[PDB]
Amino acid sequence: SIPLGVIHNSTLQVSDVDKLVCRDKLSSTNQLRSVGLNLEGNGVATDVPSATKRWGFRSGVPPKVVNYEAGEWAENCYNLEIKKPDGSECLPAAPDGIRGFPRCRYVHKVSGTGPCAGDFAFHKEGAFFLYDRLASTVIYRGTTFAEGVVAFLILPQAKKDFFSSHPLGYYSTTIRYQATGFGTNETEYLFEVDNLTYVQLESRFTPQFLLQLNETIYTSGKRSNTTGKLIWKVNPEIDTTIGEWAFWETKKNLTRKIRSEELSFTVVN
Amino acid sequence: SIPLGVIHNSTLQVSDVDKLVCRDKLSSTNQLRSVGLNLEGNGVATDVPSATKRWGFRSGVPPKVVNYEAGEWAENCYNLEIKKPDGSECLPAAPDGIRGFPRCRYVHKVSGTGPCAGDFAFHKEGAFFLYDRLASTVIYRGTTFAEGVVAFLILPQAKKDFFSSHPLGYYSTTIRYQATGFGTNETEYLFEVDNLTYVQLESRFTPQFLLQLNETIYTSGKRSNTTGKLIWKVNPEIDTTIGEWAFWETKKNLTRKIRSEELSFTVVN
Amino acid sequence: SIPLGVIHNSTLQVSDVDKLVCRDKLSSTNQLRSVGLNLEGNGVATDVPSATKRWGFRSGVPPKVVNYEAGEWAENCYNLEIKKPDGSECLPAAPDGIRGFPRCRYVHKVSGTGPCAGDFAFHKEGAFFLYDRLASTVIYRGTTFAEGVVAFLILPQAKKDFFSSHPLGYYSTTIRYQATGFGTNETEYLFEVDNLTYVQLESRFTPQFLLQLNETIYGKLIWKVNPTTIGEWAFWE
Amino acid sequence: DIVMTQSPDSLAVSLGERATINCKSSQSVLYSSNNKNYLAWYQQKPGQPPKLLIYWASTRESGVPDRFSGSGSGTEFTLTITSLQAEDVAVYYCQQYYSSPLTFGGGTKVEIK
Amino acid sequence: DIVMTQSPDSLAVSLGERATINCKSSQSVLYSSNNKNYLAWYQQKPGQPPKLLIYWASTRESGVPDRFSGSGSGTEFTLTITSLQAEDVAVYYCQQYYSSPLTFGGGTKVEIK
Amino acid sequence: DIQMTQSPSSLSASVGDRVTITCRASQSISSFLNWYQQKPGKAPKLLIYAASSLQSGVPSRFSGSGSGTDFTLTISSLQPEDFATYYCQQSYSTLTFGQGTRL
Amino acid sequence: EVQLVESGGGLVQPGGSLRLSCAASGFTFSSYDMHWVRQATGKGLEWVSAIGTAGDTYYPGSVKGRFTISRENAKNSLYLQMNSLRAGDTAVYYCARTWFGELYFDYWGQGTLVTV
Amino acid sequence: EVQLVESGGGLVQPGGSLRLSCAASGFTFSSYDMHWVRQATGKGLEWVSAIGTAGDTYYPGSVKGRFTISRENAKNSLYLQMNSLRAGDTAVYYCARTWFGELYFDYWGQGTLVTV
Amino acid sequence: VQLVESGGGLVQPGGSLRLSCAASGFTSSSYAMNWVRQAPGKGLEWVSTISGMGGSTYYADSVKGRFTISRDNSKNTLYLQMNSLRAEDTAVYYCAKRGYPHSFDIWGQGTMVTV
Amino acid sequence: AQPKCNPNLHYWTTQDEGAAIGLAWIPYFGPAAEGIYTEGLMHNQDGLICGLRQLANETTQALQLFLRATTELRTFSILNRKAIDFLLQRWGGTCHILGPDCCIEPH
Amino acid sequence: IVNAQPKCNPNLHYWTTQDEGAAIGLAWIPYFGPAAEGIYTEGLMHNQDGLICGLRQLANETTQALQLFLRATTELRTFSILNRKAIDFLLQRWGGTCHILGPDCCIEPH
Amino acid sequence: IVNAQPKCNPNLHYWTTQDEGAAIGLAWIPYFGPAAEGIYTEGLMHNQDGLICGLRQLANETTQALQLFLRATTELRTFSILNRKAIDFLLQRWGGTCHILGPDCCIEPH
Ligand SMILES: *[C@@H]1O[C@H](CO)[C@@H](O[C@@H]2O[C@H](CO)[C@@H](O[C@@H]3O[C@H](CO[C@H]4O[C@H](CO[C@H]5O[C@H](CO)[C@@H](O)[C@H](O)[C@@H]5O)[C@@H](O)[C@H](O)[C@@H]4O)[C@@H](O)[C@H](O[C@H]4O[C@H](CO)[C@@H](O)[C@H](O)[C@@H]4O)[C@@H]3O)[C@H](O)[C@H]2NC(C)=O)[C@H](O)[C@H]1NC(C)=O
Ligand SMILES: *[C@@H]1O[C@H](CO)[C@@H](O)[C@H](O)[C@H]1NC(C)=O
Ligand SMILES: *[C@@H]1O[C@H](CO)[C@@H](O)[C@H](O)[C@H]1NC(C)=O
Ligand SMILES: *[C@@H]1O[C@H](CO)[C@@H](O)[C@H](O)[C@H]1NC(C)=O
Ligand SMILES: *[C@@H]1O[C@H](CO)[C@@H](O)[C@H](O)[C@H]1NC(C)=O
Ligand SMILES: *[C@@H]1O[C@H](CO)[C@@H](O)[C@H](O)[C@H]1NC(C)=O
Ligand SMILES: *[C@@H]1O[C@H](CO)[C@@H](O)[C@H](O)[C@H]1NC(C)=O
Ligand SMILES: *[C@@H]1O[C@H](CO)[C@@H](O)[C@H](O)[C@H]1NC(C)=O
Ligand SMILES: *[C@@H]1O[C@H](CO)[C@@H](O)[C@H](O)[C@H]1NC(C)=O
Repeated sequence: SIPLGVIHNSTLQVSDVDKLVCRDKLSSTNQLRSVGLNLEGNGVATDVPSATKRWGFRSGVPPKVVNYEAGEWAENCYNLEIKKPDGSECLPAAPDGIRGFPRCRYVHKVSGTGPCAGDFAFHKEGAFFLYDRLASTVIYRGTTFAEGVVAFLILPQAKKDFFSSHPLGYYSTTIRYQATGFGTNETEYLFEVDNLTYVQLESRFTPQFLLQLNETIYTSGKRSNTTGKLIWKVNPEIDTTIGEWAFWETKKNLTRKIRSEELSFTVVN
Repeated sequence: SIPLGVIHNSTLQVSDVDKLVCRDKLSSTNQLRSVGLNLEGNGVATDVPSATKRWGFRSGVPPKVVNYEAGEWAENCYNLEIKKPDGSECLPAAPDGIRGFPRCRYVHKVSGTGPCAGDFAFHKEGAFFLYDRLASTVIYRGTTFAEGVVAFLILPQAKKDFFSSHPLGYYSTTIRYQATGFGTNETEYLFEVDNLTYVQLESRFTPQFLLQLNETIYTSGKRSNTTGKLIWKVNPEIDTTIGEWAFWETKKNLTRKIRSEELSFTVVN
Repeated sequence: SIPLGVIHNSTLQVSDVDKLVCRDKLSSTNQLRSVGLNLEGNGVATDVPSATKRWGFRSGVPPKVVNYEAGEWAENCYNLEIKKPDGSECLPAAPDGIRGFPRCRYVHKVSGTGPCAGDFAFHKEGAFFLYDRLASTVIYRGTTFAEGVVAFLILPQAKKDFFSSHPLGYYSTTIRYQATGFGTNETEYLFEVDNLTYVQLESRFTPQFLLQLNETIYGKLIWKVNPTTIGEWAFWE
Repeated sequence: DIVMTQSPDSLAVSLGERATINCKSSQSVLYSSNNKNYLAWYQQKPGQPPKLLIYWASTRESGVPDRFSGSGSGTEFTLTITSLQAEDVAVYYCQQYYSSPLTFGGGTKVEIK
Repeated sequence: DIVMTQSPDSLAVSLGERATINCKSSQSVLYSSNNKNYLAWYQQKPGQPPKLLIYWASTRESGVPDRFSGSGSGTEFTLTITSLQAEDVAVYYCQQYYSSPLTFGGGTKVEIK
Repeated sequence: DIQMTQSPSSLSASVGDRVTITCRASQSISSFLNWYQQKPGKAPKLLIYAASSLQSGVPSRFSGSGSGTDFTLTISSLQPEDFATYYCQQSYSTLTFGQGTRL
Repeated sequence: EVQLVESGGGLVQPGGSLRLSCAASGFTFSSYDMHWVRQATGKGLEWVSAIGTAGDTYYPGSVKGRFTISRENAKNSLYLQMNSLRAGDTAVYYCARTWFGELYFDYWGQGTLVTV
Repeated sequence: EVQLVESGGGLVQPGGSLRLSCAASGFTFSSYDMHWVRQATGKGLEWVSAIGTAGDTYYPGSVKGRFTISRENAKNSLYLQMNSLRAGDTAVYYCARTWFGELYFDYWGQGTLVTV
Repeated sequence: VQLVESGGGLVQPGGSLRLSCAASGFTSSSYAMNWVRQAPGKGLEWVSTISGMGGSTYYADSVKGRFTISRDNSKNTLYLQMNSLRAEDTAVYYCAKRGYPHSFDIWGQGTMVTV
Repeated sequence: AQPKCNPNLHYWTTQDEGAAIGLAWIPYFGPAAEGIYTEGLMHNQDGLICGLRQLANETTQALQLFLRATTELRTFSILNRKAIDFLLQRWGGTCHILGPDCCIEPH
Repeated sequence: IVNAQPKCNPNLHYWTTQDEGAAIGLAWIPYFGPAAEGIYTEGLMHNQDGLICGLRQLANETTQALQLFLRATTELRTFSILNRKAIDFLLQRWGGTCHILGPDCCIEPH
Repeated sequence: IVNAQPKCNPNLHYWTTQDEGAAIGLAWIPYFGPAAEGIYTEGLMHNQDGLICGLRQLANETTQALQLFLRATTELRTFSILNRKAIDFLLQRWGGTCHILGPDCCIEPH
C-alpha cells in the first residue's frame, strides 16, 4: 500500500485507496511513473563530511533495489572507493545492471580507508541510493550515486503535459576527496587539489568554494615542493558565512565572491 | 493453468475459472497469496534416511525458483553439505537471494560424501525445496530448506482474517548427521552426538529420541576415550515402535518417555 | 508502445490502441504470445560470410534480453567461439539462463580470431539474437543463436488452433569454420571438412554444398573449390 | 587448485623445546557456512604409514598426545609441538580437503638436537 | 592473494647506465574504475628503514630524484634507474596495495660495477 | 513485541536533589526512546528527542541518557514544576509507552 | 581396530600394468569410502585415487585415464589397477580410509613400493 | 618532519610475549592509519599488522590471534603486543604510516629487532 | 503553535464518533499528525497516525479494524472517525504532531470520549 | 487421498506493512533477516487446512509444468499473472449487462 | 502485405514450449522428466500464407519500438512485456468513468 | 505544504529516458545508437512550485512504505511495483459484483 500520488490540474492529491475516486483516470501504464527525487532538494546538508554521517554500515540485512523511471538532476553526487585499513574490500562491487547516477553537477569522489563494520552500507535516513534508474538501499563501490527518495506518480491524462516536455548542457566536475576513518564519527577528509597538494576539509566548504580553492592553489599556492605532499588548512577570512544558501536558494546570486587574497593557508603538522 | 483456491466463509473451493463465477471478489493483490506448505505436515516420513531417498540427482534440467509469500512452520528441515569423494563440489552453491528456511524446529544438517550423478538435486515426488520465501526445484548447498509444495490462495478480504490475524523466540536445534553414499540406496548415516562419538542411525529414530540419545550418551557414552571415534549402535528396547505418530498427533497422544536404561549400546570395532 | 498484432479470422491486423476496437477480446493471458521469427525468413543471406557482416562490435551499450514464448525453426544457426589474437575473450560468456537456440537445421559453428573493438557484439540491422526463448541484443560466446525479430501477438479467442496445434525428426548438422579477422571486412573463412583438410569459403556456398564438399575431396590443406547461380531460391523454396 | 607449502623444510630444535611448522595454502580453506577450517595434519614417522594428528585445523585425534596443537585460519596454518620429545622426530604433512584435488604440502622434517 | 615476484634477485650494473628491476604480480593490480595501478616501490638502503620511491606504479615521491622512473601496467611492473649512482645501491621492493593482504615482493639488490 | 518498563513506579524526593528515572526495553532499541512529562491534568510535553537530545525550550536541568537497551532520565534540581509524572516512549516498533512514573 | 594390508608392487616395465590390492579388516568396508595415496621417494604425499562406497571411481589428472580403482565389498578387499605406468609413478602407494563422511585419511596401511 | 621511533625490541623466549612501542611526531597521529611491517633478515618485507583511525585492528593469518595492535592517540604512540612468539617471528619490526586514505607506506620508523 | 481538539462527548457502546483536531499556527498538511489516547489512570497508548498528505494511515493493534482516520489538509484539521466504540475506549484523546523518533512534540488539549 | 492431514497450520508470514510504525522500517535501524517474519496459528478450522494441503498437492503439477515452460530463473509473476487473468476473464471485452457472462448488477 | 521484404517464407514451421495440458505423464516431475532439449512442441502453419507473411512484417515493424523499449528499461532480462500489454489493454478498455452509450468504454447495452 | 520538511527546492530539473515515439532515426539500433550516457533527456518544471514541492513531500512520505515493501519482498531487483499498482487499481475499481449505480463500481449510465 505504497502511497500513489495523483496529479490533477497541476495539483498533487495523494490517492485514497478505499475511496476509489471516480474522477482519476488511468488510461495506460505510461501514465504511471516512478520519480526519484534527490535529498539535496530537501534542504539536507550535502557536503561530504555531513553526508557521510547519514550513511552507515550494518550487516545481516540483504540489499534491495528498485527502479525509478525518471529522476532529478542532483547538484552533489558521491562516488565511494572505500577500502579497509588493511586493504580489504569494504563496499560490495557494483552488480552488472547498476550504473552511475546520470546527471550530477558535482561528483564527490571519496577514496580512503575506514572501519567497515557491516557487510553493506545503509542510509541512516531511510532514503535510497539512486543509481541510473535503480534505487538501492546499499552503497556500491565506485559508482556515482545521489541519495534520494522514490515517489510513485499517476501522471495527468498523458497529454504530454508532464514529463514529456519542458513547460518552462551536462558538465560534471569530479571533486576528489581522501578520507580516513570513513563511516565513524572520527572521520577526517582531505580535499585533493592535485597529486601533491591536499586541503583539510570542513563542512562549511561548498563545491564552488572548493573549485575556487583549487584555482587559488594552482595560481599562487606554491603547491609544488620537495618537502612532500602538503596538507593545508584553509579558512575563508570573510565576515559572511561561506555557502549558507542552497543551490536553488536565491538563484545563488548577489553572493559575495571570496577573492583569492581572502583565503588564508597554513600547513598542518 | 495453475489452480487457484478461493476461500469462501472459511471453506476452500478451487476457483471455477472455466465457470467464471463472479462470487469470488479479489479487491486487491493483498487478497492474493502464495503459501509454501511443507510436506512434513502431509505425513510423509521426515527422518533423514527416508527423506534422502525422495531426493534425487539429475543433469540437463535447469533449476527453477518460485516465490511463496507465506509459509508453514516445519518440524524438520535439512541442510545438506554433501561433497563428492574427491572433495569436488556436488550441490550447487547458493545464489545470492536464497537463504535458509525460517522457523525450523529441527535442522538436520546432513554432512558427508556421496556419488553425485547429476548437476542438481531434484525432488522425486515433484515437491519444491523451500528456502526463505523462495521455493526451488533444486537443493542448494549449506542452506536450510524444508521440502514442500506451494499453494496459491485468494484470501478473503473481510477483516484480513488469514495471514494477518491469529484465528486463535523460536529455538532451532541442529541435528548433525554424517553420511556416506548420499543419494544412493547404499547411503549410511552416523548421528554426531559429539566430536568423538557417533551413533549409527536408523529410520525409526525420531529427532526427540535422537536428542534423548544425546543426553543418555552424555552420561554413559564413555565419550572421553583415547581409543578413537566411536560408532555406537543404539536400540530402544521397548515393545512399541518409537515415534509411531506424527508430531501434531504425538503431542495430542500421551507421550512415551524412554529411560536411559532401556537404550542399549554396542560398539561398532 | 510496442505494436501488438491481433489475429482475428486468420487475418493479422495490428492493434490500434487509439481506436479501442471491440472485436478483439483478451479472455486469458494465454492469448498473449511473443513469437520470435527468424531473420532468414525475410530473405537475407544466411551463409557465414554474409551473416558476419551484419554483426558488429560496439562498447558502452548494455546488453538487453527479452523472452519470446514461441519461436520458428531456423534453417541456419550460428555458434561463435571468437578469441582475440591473444586468446582474450571476445564474446561475453553465456549467462546462466541463456541456452542455445533449439531446432536448428544447420549450426554454423564459427571459431577463430578477430579484432573485437566493442565489449559486446551487436546486430547492425537492429535484429535480436535468439537464444532458447530468450532474445538478446548481443552475441554470447559458445551459444548457438539464430538472428531474428520478436513479435507480440494476441492469439485468437482461445480457439487454440494457432500455436497449440499444427493447422497444417530434429537432426542438427554442425558446420564448422575457422576465421581470422572476424568482425572486419578483411575476414577469411576456410571450412573445416576434416581435421587436416580445409576449404576456403565463398559467399555463394550453401550448407548443402558444404556438406557434399566432404564427399568431393575423396600440413593442413586449404582447398580453393569451384563448382551460374547456386541456391538462388530461399531455403523454404 | 589449493597447493600447500610448508615454510620450514627442516626444523632442528632441541629436546623439550617448542617447535612450530607453518603451512601456507594458495587459497583459503576456511568454509564460510560452518566457519571451520578444512585442513588436517599428518605425521609420518620414518618407516611407517602417515598418522593423522590434527583434523579441522585444530581438532586433535584421540590417540594424539596433548602436545600437538593445531592453530590458524584462512590461508595459513601452523602446528605447534609444545614439548618435543625425541619420539616425535618425523615428517609432518598438511592436507586440505576443502577442494577437489586433496593436495598435501611438502613434508617438514623435525630433528632433535 | 597477489604474490609479488621481482625477477632480478641481484642486478650488478656499472655506474651511470640504466638499471631496470622487473616486478610481476600473480594477478593484475590495475583497478578498472580509476585505471590506476595499485603498486608502490620501496628502497631500503643497508641499515635504514625502507623509503617510498614510486607510488601508483608511476607517480614519483617528492624527495625522490627524477632518475628513479617507474612504469608498467596490469600484471607486471618495472622500475628503471635512468642513471645509476653509487648512492643508489640498495634493496628495492615492490608492494601491491590492491588486495586484503598487503604483500611485498622479495627484494632486489643493485650493486655497482 | 518489545515491552517498555520503567523501573521506579513511584518515588518521592525533595527539591534540589538528583533523581534518575529508568525505562527498560525488553529488546534493544537503537536510541529511539523519547521521554514525556505530563503535568497532572494537562497534555504531556516532550522532553528528550531520542534518549539524549533535550527538547528546545525544556529546562537544561533535564538530562537525557541513552543506551542500547536501558534508558534513564535525570532531573538536576527538582523544581516544583518538574515534580509531575513522566513517561517513556519507544520508537522501534508500535510506539508503545511505558507505565507512567509518579513523583 | 582398523588394520589395512596392502599387497602387490614390484618392478614393472614402463608402460606395463600392475594391480595393487588393499585388504581391509576391523571395520565395515562398505560404509567407508577408500582412497589411494602415493608418496614419492623424494617428494611429499600425493593423492592418486578415490573410490566411493557406491563404486564410483574418482581420479586426479595424473592418473586420469591410466588408473582403475575398484572395491568389492563382498570379500572386503580393494584394488587399484595401474596401466601404462610411467617412470613418474614410482612412488610408495598407501591405501587410506577417509573418516566416515569426511575427507581426511584417518587410517593408512603399510605402503607397497612400485618401481618403474 | 615526520619521525617514527620504535622501542621495546629484545630477546624473548619462544612462546613468550613482547610489547613493541612506536612513538610518532611531526604529524597528527589520530588521522593516519598506522601499520607494523616485519622484515626477516633473509625474507624481505612482510606486513604484520594494521590499526585504523577508530582502533580497528587487522592482521594477516600468521599473527591473527597471536598479535594484538593498539594505538593510544593522546600520547602519539603505537603499541604492538606480541604473544606466543615462535621462531619464525624473529625479524626487524617497522612501524609504518600509510598515506592518508591510501595503503602505501610513506613513512617508516627506524626498525627494531626482536629475536626469538 | 496550537492544536485544538473537539467532538468528545457521551456515546453509548457501539456507534460512531468523529474527533476533530485542528491546527493553529502550523500548516498541518506538511506535518504528520497523530492521535494518542490516555486511559484514565492507566497511562498513554498510541491509537493512530496519518502521513502529512494523508496517503499513509496507521493504526494501533487494538483499533486496527475499528477506527478510520483521515485528514483534510485544506482546513488544517484532522478527523479520527472512531467506530464500534467499546467499553475500554472511555478515555481522553490527544492529537499530536510527529517528531524525530516518530515523537509526539506539540500536544493539543485532550478531549474526553465516554462510552 | 492424503494419508495424514495435519489439522493445525502454524504459518510464518512477512510482517504487515501497516503493522510496523517504529523507526525499524529504516534498513540500518532494523530487524535482521530472521526478525521480519510474523507468526500465526490457523488451528480453528481443520477442514480449511486439509483443503489447503490437498489444493497445494494438486496445484504442484501445474506449477512444475509452468516452471518448465518459463525461462525464469526466479519466477515472481505467478500472482500477478493470476490477477491479470482474473481481470481479463471478467472484463475481456463487450460485457453483456443482463447476460451473466459479465455480471454487472443492474440496480 | 510483405512486398517490402525480398522473399517471404510461405510455410511457418514453429517450435513452442509444451502445452501444459498436453503432458499427462508423470514426466511433469522435473527429475523424471525431459531434458531442456526435449520440452519443445512442434507445429506447422503452412496453410495460411497471408497470416504468416503479415506476422513477419509485424515483427519487422515492431523491432523498432522493442529496441527503444529495451533501451529505456534497465532490465537485464525483460519478461514483463506481455503483462504490461495486458495491463494496457485492460486500462484502455476500463480506465475509468465509463459511459454506457459513449464509445470510450465498451459494453453493448443489450 | 512542505515546511515540515526543512527546505523545499522550488525548481525541479528532471532527467528521463526518452519517449518511444520521438525517436525515428536509425539510432534505435543498439550498434548505431547512443551510449548509455546519452539516452537521457532533459526537462524543467520550474514554473509550478506547488506540484513539485508537494511531490518532494510525497516522496519523503512514501519512502517508509517503499522500504517496508522491499523488506517483505525477496526481490533482489524489484521492477514490478508500478505494475502491481496498476493491477491494484483495476482490481479495486472493477474487482467484481460492481453495482451499476453504486460507490463500489465506477460505471455510470449514459
Ligand atoms: C523525511 O523528512 C523528515 C522531515 O524533515 C526527515 O526527518 C529528519 O530526520 C533526520 C534523521 O532521520 C533528522 O536529523 C536528525 O537531527 C538530530 C538533531 O536534532 C534535530 O531535530 C530537529 C527535528 O525537529 C522535529 O523533531 C523534533 C523532535 O521531536 C521536534 O522537537 C520538532 O518540533 C520537529 O518536529 C531539527 O529541528 C533540529 O535542527 C535537529 O536537526 C540528530 O540527533 C539526529 O540523529 C543524529 O544523532 C543520532 C544519535 O547519535 C544518530 O543515531 C544519527 O545518526 C545522527 O547522528 C539526526 O541527525 C532531521 O532533524 C529530521 N527533520 C525533521 C524536520 O524532523 C526524514 O529524515 C526524511 N526522510 C527521508 C527518507 O527523506
Ligand atoms: C566516537 O564514538 C566512539 C564510540 O563509543 C566514542 O568512544 C568516541 O569518544 C566518539 N568520539 C567523539 C569525538 O565523540
Ligand atoms: C582545478 O583542478 C583541475 C583538475 O581538477 C585542474 O585541471 C585545474 O588546473 C585547476 N584549476 C586551475 C585554475 O588550474
Ligand atoms: C542399489 O541400486 C543399484 C542400481 O543402481 C543396484 O545395482 C544395487 O544392487 C542396489 N543395492 C542395494 C543394496 O539395493
Ligand atoms: C546435545 O549435544 C550438544 C553437543 O553435541 C550439546 O551442546 C547439548 O547440550 C546436548 N543436549 C541438547 C538437549 O541439545
Ligand atoms: C567439538 O566440535 C565443535 C564444533 O562442532 C567445536 O566447537 C568444539 O570446540 C569441539 N570440541 C572438542 C573437545 O573437540
Ligand atoms: C575495410 O574497412 C576499412 C575501414 O573503413 C578500410 O580502411 C579498408 O580499406 C577496408 N578494406 C576492404 C578490403 O574493404
Ligand atoms: C579429429 O578431430 C576431432 C575433433 O574435431 C577429434 O575428436 C578426433 O579425435 C580427431 N581425429 C584425428 C584422427 O585427429
Ligand atoms: C598527477 O599524476 C597523474 C598520474 O601520474 C598525472 O597524469 C598527472 O599529470 C599528475 N598531475 C600533477 C599536477 O602532477
